[PDB]
Amino acid sequence: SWEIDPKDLTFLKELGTGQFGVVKYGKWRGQYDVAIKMIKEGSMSEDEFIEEAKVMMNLSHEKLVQLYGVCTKQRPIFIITEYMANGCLLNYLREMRHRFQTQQLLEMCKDVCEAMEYLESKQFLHRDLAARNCLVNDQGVVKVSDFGLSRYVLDDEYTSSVGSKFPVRWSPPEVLMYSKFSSKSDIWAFGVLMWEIYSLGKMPYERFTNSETAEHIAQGLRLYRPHLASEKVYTIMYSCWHEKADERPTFKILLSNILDVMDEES
Ligand SMILES: Cc1c(NC(=O)c2cc3c(s2)CCCC3)cccc1-c1cn(C)c(=O)c(Nc2ccc([C@@H]3C(=O)N(C)CCN3C)cc2)n1
Repeated sequence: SWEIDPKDLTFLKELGTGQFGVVKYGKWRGQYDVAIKMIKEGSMSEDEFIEEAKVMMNLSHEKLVQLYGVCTKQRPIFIITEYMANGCLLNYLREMRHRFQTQQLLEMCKDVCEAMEYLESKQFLHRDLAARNCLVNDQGVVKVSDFGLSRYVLDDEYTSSVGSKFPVRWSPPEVLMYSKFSSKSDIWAFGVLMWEIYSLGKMPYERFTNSETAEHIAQGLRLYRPHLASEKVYTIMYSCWHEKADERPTFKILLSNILDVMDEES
């Protein structure tokens, strides 16, 4: 059930490169748009991923990027997914021509929060939630991408907490200090993602290094209010950054808060 025949794929366009190498746009059976991860040799724990892919095929939500299947008979292996025409959310936010209204920004947060609440309901962590790992479709709907795949990355610079590619600026103190990953580390990251959205893709803690960020957030320093965020919106993102993990909200609570602010500020 999980296995796509790669001969059914027509490759049409380069979409760029990620942690596992090249990603392409194409058609499945000459008709249906797909994206194809071509998994670079040595980049992935492949056997483990493949066993997990069986489970990930059951995860389905309108705001999650849909896994269609995998090609695992030949190397490089392929991950086939839903295609998102407007690319990654970070680059989308950075294009100032969009001149987003604040209601549109809050809708982007809601899109992500819905996906994350779904994943929360299935006891499934993202582990690398950030604007760079969200995608945007042709209707401007934001969807969460590459949830769970951090587990199969073989690159020590990505995996190590002091590595060059580790998401230090999206991580809570307990992740950076003790590697305590939980629903609440995703909550922290989501707060940072809200900040990214309202900051139109600025780097979190843009004047600090990763090392300086780690020490500052351990001392209780936080990100502060983006110009485009109302006090009510800022309260929601800030609530994700409680020092004590158990005092952070759930995604269900965040979703209710976002919906309330939509009713109050629209
Ligand atoms: C998800 C993705 C990545 N990222 C990854 O593969 C990984 C991230 C992580 C991994 S692997 C493991 C650990 C966790 C983090 C890289 C390149 C393209 C796409 C990608 C995928 N899909 C499913 C798309 O629909 C898509 N769309 C897209 C991309 C670019 C453009 C377009 C373009 O063609 N170029 C060349 C530049 C930007 N632009 C907007 C348009 C659509 N991109």
